[PDB]
Amino acid sequence: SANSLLGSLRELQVLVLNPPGEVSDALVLQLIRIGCSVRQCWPPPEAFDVPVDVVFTSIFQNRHHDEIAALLAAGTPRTTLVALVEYESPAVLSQIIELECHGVITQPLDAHRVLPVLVSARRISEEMAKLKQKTEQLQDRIAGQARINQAKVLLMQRHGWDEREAHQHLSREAMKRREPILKIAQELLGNEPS
Amino acid sequence: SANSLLGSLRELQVLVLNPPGEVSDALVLQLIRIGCSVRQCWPPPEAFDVPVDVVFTSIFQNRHHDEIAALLAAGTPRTTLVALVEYESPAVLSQIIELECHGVITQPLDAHRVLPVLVSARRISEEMAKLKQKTEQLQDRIAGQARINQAKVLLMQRHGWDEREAHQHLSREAMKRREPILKIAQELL
Amino acid sequence: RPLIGLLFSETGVTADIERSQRYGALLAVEQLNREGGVGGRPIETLSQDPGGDPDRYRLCAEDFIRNRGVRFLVGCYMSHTRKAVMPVVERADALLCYPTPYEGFEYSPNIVYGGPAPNQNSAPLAAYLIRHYGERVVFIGSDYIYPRESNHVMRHLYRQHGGTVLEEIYIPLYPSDDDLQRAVERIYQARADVVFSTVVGTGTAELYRAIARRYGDGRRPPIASLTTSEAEVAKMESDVAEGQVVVAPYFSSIDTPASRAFVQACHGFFPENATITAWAEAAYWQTLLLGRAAQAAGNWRVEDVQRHLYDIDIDAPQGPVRVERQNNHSRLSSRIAEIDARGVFQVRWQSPEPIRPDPYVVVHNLDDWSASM
Amino acid sequence: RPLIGLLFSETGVTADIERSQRYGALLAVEQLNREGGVGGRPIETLSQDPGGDPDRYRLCAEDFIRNRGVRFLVGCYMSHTRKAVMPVVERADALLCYPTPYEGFEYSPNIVYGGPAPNQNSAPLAAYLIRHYGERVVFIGSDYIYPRESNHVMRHLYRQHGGTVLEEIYIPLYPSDDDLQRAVERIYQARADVVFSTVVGTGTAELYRAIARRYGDGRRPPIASLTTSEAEVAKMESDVAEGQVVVAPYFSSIDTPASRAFVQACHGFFPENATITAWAEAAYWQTLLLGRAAQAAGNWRVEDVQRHLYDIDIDAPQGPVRVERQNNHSRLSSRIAEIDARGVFQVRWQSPEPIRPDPYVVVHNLDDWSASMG
Repeated sequence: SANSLLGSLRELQVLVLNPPGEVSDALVLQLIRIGCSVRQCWPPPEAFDVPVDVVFTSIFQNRHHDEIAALLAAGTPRTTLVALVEYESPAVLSQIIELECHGVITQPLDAHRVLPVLVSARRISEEMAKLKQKTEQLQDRIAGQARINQAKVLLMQRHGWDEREAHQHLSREAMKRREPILKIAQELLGNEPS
Repeated sequence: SANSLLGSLRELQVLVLNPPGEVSDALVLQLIRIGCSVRQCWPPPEAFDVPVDVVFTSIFQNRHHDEIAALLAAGTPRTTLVALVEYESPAVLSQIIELECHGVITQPLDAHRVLPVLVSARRISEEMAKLKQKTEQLQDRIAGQARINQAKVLLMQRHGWDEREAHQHLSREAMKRREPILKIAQELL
Repeated sequence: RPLIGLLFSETGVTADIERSQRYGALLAVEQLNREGGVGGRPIETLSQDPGGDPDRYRLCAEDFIRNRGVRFLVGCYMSHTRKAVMPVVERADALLCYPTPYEGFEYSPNIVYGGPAPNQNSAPLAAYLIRHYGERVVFIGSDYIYPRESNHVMRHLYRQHGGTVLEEIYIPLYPSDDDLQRAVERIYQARADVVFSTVVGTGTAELYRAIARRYGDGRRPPIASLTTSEAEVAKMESDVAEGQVVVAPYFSSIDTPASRAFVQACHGFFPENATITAWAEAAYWQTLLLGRAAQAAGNWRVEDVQRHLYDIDIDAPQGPVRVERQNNHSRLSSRIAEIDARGVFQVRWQSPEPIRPDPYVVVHNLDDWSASM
Repeated sequence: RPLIGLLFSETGVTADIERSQRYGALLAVEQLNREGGVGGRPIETLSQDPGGDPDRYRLCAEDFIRNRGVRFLVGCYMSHTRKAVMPVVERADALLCYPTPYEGFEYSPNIVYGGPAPNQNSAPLAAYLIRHYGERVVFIGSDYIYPRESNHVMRHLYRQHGGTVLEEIYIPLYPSDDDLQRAVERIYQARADVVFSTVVGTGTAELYRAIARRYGDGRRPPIASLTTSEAEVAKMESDVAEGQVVVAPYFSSIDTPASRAFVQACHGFFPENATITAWAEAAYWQTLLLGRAAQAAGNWRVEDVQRHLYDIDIDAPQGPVRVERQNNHSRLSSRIAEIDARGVFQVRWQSPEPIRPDPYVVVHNLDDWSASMG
């Protein structure tokens, strides 16, 4: 919701992943005026040790590129990403595309750019993440039905059972073992197969 | 794809849906320097007329908001949306959220802010459209797989055939009647 | 220099409040000169009239900076006029004092906010109205950003505390008699317990008179407003104004030594067409703060003067005020008054201590005010 | 006050080319002052040495604009030094002339771009290289945005036209000895047909000398550069420099009276440690344009001067130039030159006419250059 998105900003945990300096100070102070919980962080760590909702990062061409790209790829699925951009040139815009930013702030930044990009980027990252998840849920379901299907067919052949028997066995085995019916299929299976 | 995205900016058809004036002017001039096909329109129409890939608009507290909203609600979902924003207060921001922009440019606008926002917003809208397309494909696929599997069990059990035999038969009839395996399967069911 | 540019309309829809802001600053400049000017010389002022037009505030702001060497400005009232000037002062590294209430959600390093953000006047007013008045509310505002943003906050507040927002009506700045008549008829058919007004400038007096006459005799719902000042109330007849509720850091009826000094300075300095208001008080204390900060810096450079202004407390006519370096907004008193039968503002509630500004707060917790109300 | 602020390093990694730009600009001022200055008043200049540091450029621009009333500036070389100054000039409504080649993708109402965008130098150079040299290439550039953006385009161009980019190497801006030796060994181990360099400033000469010695003083791959200037080639032994390839709008060897007049003027005015370069040429013509636009306006108001700028096509040493009002970039000649044994720049190809600037073009169509090069 517009009101639930606007009302949740003060609970967001924000990280400013940028070398300490004027850009970083202003950015952190505006986020503190908005009311977000904020922290700056330089050199790029390997992993974040504390939960993070939104990351603000600069775009590097040296060794910090691969560090930032690896760290951010490790993050949680609803991590909002905003890029601090200083160039509109191909190598720089390609990196923003590759990082999958949800919003951009062009430099030099000032206080006025912050909130509109933050809210905006946050509805985008929330929508995208729900869409992605649904895709993943469908993929998972497709693969899982395939595996259960091939374990049933495996049981039919092995035992001379029809489908009902095969299905009955899997369920009974799954039900009384406290393991999903897909677990039994996988434990049964191992055709080194599909 | 970052490369193809950048390489296709000059074929984008961009509409500046905003009142005539300095803001529209400066925005249209920077979209022509970037190289996009750019038109400007005002008052908001009811349907586009010509295909539009990206719309830039402002946030109005009046009837153009609803017009613009309806205009893009009915429009092609791959139309990227960028809002020019001058206030950070809750009713204005709620308007941005309800329009579901793919990117924003806070005012006052200047040329440096345009290209980075147009590209990041375009990636965003295209990635959304792709996930929705994958969702439909996967929904259809799960359903298809089920009927191919229930039809296979049907043949297996009807004829005393193994899975492989049922699969060979489906494929054979399918590819002899120039139709999808799924059609054969649904015919059987 | 020391040359202060005064960017306040003398004409246009908010001329009555901006003329009094302008005189509050002029009065402070007169006082600053009697207290020694800056680095030996007298502080001068240069005034320009934008007529309530945002494009003209912009052009005059540019004229002040490009052609008059001005780097200190005191001005602006409606929020679109502040937005128009902000970029001009930010690019020049100038400083504007904005002695006016607003919607919050802004931070500029170049603007000193002397009037309340919504946590300092709308939130408390909401708490007050929900405690003492009916749950049926109709809203009426001037059609521009501030009334709209104010109403967005107010309607959420009423809906979340058991009330019903029966209608949100918008009339243009400078309404026609037709506009007023249609608005009033809708106010009357809605049958509210309270009228919440965000109507700004010319046409406020007439609106209130037309509400009064539409009901004739018979209980008429009271009008509570975030925007009506003393200048609009002075244009009303006594019985039209009676019972109305207004909010501000300052009212001219305050009976404190600092408030009485201010009233007497205004009565000896203001021309007759300029009524004392909360925004004249705001423009006054801000200009004084600025001149004193300049005397402490020993020069008239923005960086040096601005530094020193975050550290000086001012005993304003309203009470003690200070500007917080973290956000450029001010610690302000907050009062809700009811007009009596003789046009005088009777304070019915005042925040126990100055309210600290929090302009980006989204969720106003009205429970904050339950103990002092 | 007709006062031009000159923001060019005197010290630091690009000190040679920027001293070259400073004297080109000073040469123009002097000529403008012999033509009547600006309405009877002589044109003055103010110089500060930012030493190739982007933060010092910003500070010098800020001093000039804030404390000296400067509204007209000439300066900046490496792109991040331009980025550091840009915002200061835009907030003050000042005008900066940037007489430097760059990566493109920029439009600033307050910047007059006197050096080529990629469609004016890299593209033609790419066509040329793919046409005459083998398609296995090795890249070496200084580690900052311009060489990186320039490599981003060249990498894509070679792969599209059947080439192989074997190694893409970056060295720091003031490269240590080890940096060079490691870089040259990689270049030597790749066995490339061509070396495409984007190395800029101090260390360029040493780089080319180390490539030279490294190879078995034998039919090394030629070095083609987008960055090397006459200032770098003068520090090179004759045999190292020989056969190397370089691109620019201007070369001191141009065979015209206009070019001849510029050489002579530079020889009798520039110090001993300030070589003529294409960027001295650009500082000269831009600074000259400023003066004539001001003379035509009758004043020194940015607005008045600026208006008269797009209308004055000048006769520069390189040939005829103009500034386009649509994008603040210029119509520039483009020459590709091969250095002979006596250190002289032999122009091998020239665009038939000045190339119109298109700073945002993403797909450089190399076929554009087929007719004029083959």
